Amino acid sequence: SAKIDNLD
Amino acid sequence: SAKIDNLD
Amino acid sequence: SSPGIWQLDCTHLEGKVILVAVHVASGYIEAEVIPAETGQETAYFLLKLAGRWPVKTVHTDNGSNFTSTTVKAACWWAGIKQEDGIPYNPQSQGVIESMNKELKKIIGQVRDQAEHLKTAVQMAVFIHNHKRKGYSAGERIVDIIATDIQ
Amino acid sequence: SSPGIWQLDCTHLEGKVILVAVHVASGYIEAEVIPAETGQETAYFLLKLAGRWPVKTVHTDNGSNFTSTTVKAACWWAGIKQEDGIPYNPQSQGVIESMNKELKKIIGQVRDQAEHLKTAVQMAVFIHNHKRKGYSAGERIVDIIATDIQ
Ligand SMILES: [Cl-]
Ligand SMILES: [Cl-]
Repeated sequence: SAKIDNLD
Repeated sequence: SAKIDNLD
Repeated sequence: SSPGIWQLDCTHLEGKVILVAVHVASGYIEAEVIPAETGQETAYFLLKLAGRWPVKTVHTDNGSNFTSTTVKAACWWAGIKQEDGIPYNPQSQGVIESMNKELKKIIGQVRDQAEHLKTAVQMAVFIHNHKRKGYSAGERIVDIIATDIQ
Repeated sequence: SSPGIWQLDCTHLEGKVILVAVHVASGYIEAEVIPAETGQETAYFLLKLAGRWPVKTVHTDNGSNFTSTTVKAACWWAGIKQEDGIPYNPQSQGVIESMNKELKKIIGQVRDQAEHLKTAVQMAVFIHNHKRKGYSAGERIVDIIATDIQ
């Protein structure tokens, strides 16, 4: 989801 | 429980 | 502000609790997110901190963690002198407040790069410790302790 | 063996995974218990480490963490050079194995004082880092880094 911790 | 992390 | 003195501090965001330890002499910090402040959570955080830096004294953040037998057991195990957190020096009170406001400012600036608060808090620990104000807090803490060892 | 070089290491106990970071030049360690070794867990652990010490290079523990784009994203965020872990020097494999053996020995020695494995592992981090062999690993890491800053 475009987060460092959730690239998804 | 006589443990450092569970004094019970 | 000897090399071994640290202060605990508990602040809240997003309905969660951020527990912080501050090395008083340098302003270097370690922090974690927990769902609420309990003596078991506080005790485990101090066990973590004292395995990583030479923690001689901790001023606790409130009277419940000062009284907690779980926190006193961890400070016994790790060789820490557990102390109260009374600001006999009123500057103490103000320094902690403005650190909570700076960390919260930093968390806001990173908050959209992380899904979970705990990632944003560790981003904020990294930015705080590396900020040059000149040396950073991570530099000051190593200097201070190395000087003490020598 | 520069001041900023760390090695990751993953070992197993009690059906759980212990992830360790080793500062190569001193033997100082940080470690945590996680249910399994994923790129998201390894990435978060490296973000924690790099906010607390000046981590320039990490030799990853296996090729899945070297390939992981989540681990690469964290090493980008925190300014770490992510490297492979190939023991071009075979003394490497050996040093790591005997550290895992030492930690597991310590964990056994404390295991009955803790309900949860995570407490035992942080007790073992504390005993490893404070053991004199004469200076301790926690003394060596501060000296090395302070020498670097100066
Ligand atoms: Cl709370
Ligand atoms: Cl695994």
